Amino acid sequence: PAAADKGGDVRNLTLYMEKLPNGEMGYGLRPGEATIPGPLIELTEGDTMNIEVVNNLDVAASLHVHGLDYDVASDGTKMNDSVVQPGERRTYVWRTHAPGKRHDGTWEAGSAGYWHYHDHNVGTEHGTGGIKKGLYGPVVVRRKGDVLPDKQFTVVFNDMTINNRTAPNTPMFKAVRGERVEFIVITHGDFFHTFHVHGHRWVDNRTGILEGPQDVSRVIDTKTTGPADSFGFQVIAGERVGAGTWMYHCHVQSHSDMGMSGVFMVTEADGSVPG
Amino acid sequence: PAAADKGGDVRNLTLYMEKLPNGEMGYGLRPGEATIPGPLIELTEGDTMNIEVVNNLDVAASLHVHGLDYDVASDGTKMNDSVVQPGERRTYVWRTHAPGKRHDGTWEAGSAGYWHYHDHNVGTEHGTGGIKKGLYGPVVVRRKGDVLPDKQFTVVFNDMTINNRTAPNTPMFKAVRGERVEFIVITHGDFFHTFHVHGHRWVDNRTGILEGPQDVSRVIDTKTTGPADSFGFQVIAGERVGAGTWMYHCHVQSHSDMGMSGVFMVTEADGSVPG
Amino acid sequence: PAAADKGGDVRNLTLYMEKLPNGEMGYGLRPGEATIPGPLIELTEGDTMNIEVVNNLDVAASLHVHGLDYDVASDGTKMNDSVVQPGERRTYVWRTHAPGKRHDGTWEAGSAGYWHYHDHNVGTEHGTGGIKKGLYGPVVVRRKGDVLPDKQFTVVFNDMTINNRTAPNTPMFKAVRGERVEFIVITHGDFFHTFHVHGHRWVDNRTGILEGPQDVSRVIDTKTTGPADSFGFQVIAGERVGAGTWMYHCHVQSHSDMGMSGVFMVTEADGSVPG
Ligand SMILES: [Cu+2]
Ligand SMILES: [Cu+2]
Ligand SMILES: [Cu+2]
Ligand SMILES: [Cu+2]
Ligand SMILES: [Cu+2]
Ligand SMILES: [Cu+2]
Ligand SMILES: [Cu+2]
Ligand SMILES: [Cu+2]
Ligand SMILES: [Cu+2]
Repeated sequence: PAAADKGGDVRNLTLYMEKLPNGEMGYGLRPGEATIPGPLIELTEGDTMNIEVVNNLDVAASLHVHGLDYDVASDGTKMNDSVVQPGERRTYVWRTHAPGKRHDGTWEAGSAGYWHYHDHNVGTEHGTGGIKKGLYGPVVVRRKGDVLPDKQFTVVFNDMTINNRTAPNTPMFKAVRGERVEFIVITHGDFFHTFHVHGHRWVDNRTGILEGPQDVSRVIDTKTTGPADSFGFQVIAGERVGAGTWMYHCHVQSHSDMGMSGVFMVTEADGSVPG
Repeated sequence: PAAADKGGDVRNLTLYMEKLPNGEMGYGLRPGEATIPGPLIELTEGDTMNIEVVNNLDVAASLHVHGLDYDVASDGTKMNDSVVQPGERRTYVWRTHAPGKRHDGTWEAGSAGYWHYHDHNVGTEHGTGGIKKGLYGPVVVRRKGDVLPDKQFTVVFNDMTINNRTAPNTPMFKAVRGERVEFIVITHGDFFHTFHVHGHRWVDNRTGILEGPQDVSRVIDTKTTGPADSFGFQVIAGERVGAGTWMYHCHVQSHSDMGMSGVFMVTEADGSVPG
Repeated sequence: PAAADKGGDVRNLTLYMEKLPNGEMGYGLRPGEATIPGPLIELTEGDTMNIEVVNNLDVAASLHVHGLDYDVASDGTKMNDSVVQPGERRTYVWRTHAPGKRHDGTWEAGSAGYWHYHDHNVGTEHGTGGIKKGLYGPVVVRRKGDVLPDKQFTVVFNDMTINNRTAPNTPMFKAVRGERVEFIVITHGDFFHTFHVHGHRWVDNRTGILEGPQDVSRVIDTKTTGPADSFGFQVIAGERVGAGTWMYHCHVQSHSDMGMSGVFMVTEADGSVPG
């Protein structure tokens, strides 16, 4: 299995905050290529990201990240003077660290995990407006040695939507049976959800993956998730269960009845799927 | 104490889906013996369950399970043609597995845990009407060597009820001080709850029991649980606290004031209780 | 840093239940010195607390505790005849224990953790009115050898407030960069929240501190919390991120927009802060 090498690179990135059709807003890697969710930023403990943010919106907006090391200047809040005016640009710096023992003999936990970034200034000083309209994206921080996936899918429960869509227009994630698949699950907005995926399960720990025989973590297939929670996991697609149309949905009954569901399509190597 | 043996047996079961008084629906081991919750199904990692489901309801209904290994033909969904017409029957198959190393050296987590089954077709294609009316039940999968209880009690928070009842008609669970009692807690429907039991506590891990001196798990007596969450634990009834009428309830205040509570009655050997 | 000694001491405390301005109620260490939250109670596994409760309210009221060992006489409920009439007093006893093996070879988990106490009789038999008006407070139980903090901050999400207040009147917690600070987070009432603090993160286990290399727990900066949930953690203030005005808030967007936020102000040694 492919595994993450040691971290420690300084990386540069540019994000464009752009208007999208029908009043939505998105981050993109190039102008006119903004998506909801925004691009996935992946790094390894020790890496630094210098992210230039270009605001092509009509109102001041920002970039706030969960979990990583940043100083108040990269807070993403008006309060700490960390927002971007229309037509301007600003650099936000994200640092990360490996686990280590402090001089006092206590353990500092590393940066690795499933995280996210989003706007903190549109609509309100908590970014309620920007989050609603699509300004959110995933961040994966690896630890050295972490197993890497073949595919990555991001599910954002944004109020009563999946990635701002409802069924049947929610994303379908396709993989081949046996592929290692990574899910990143983020919740935003005003409501609490339960993420459930048919035919698959994962370990309720940092990686979603059993670490070894002394791992006492619950194995689950449903997880409560509320605004700005983030978690992730990896499955072998179709393991023990075969190819097929596997629903992923919020299991709150009114929510799934109102369209908070989508398809995880696990196919055979030739692309066929039962049904 | 009694501990679960090595699994790997093929077991057969028949469930009947039956109308109950006042528009309710339950699963039963025999016609006319349907209960809410349905019968507890217990197996050990490696065991296979072949479950014949007889539908004596007036609408098509199904059986969907969390956590266990099943193919799309036992998905319990109309989408994968996995439902039972009124007056017909259909066999669903649940497989389970123990933990193990894959070829690529990674670890597959075992099936063991606190799980559940429910309808996925009555009312809506997510089972909203069937779940509402009582079509749900607990599943327990053991790992070999897991400690076994003397009693098992199932608590389902279904919307604003416990097992479709409200106080004072919610179930009283009875045990003698010192007995090993196992609780299985499932939530269904539209709302989020906090399960709490007076005078007792457990470990927030797979078994609810401390695995050993290495186990870093939180020790809790309250837990958030949302639609289709399932967990469970064992306590020694009355340990360190004595016999008594020990409340269990949802700790959301409006919910407890509206009848979401019941009694865990821990008696002396002679059946007496303080008060 | 400082580490907790072994427990096994018997401690005595008096709490006064007192009317507060504008219809609020609080627990206090002296008459006229009640606070919301009530005073923090800290002990070590094996310690016993004898708490004399003086009810100076106009209605019968009580003391109910999570997590610790108590018999039904200290249950705090009317049903177990465990309340205090106006103008009277009553002693509640809390015991605790260390982990250990029972005779049957199973592990009994210890009492250590982040816990809380509240009224269980004012307004309703579940203390709904007493909890609403301010009758709650934190409890910290240590394990022998636990790292001890320099400061303790208690955040109680009580319905749509923090310690019964909204911004700008929510508590400001101050510490110097490098100081070891402890947060205790408790939710009460009718709603679910997600606690988030900018610039800081912790380990989702008993202590909030990484135990060592084998600790598989999710490292997080956001956590769902519902009524009577309690957790806690320690951080090194400003670690990797510097001094600053670091927001803590519920991340439910309407809740934060409606005042569920406050300031964690990390200063330099001389009291200065950026901004
Ligand atoms: Cu914020
Ligand atoms: Cu939902
Ligand atoms: Cu955020
Ligand atoms: Cu489903
Ligand atoms: Cu509830
Ligand atoms: Cu389900
Ligand atoms: Cu209670
Ligand atoms: Cu909130
Ligand atoms: Cu309580």
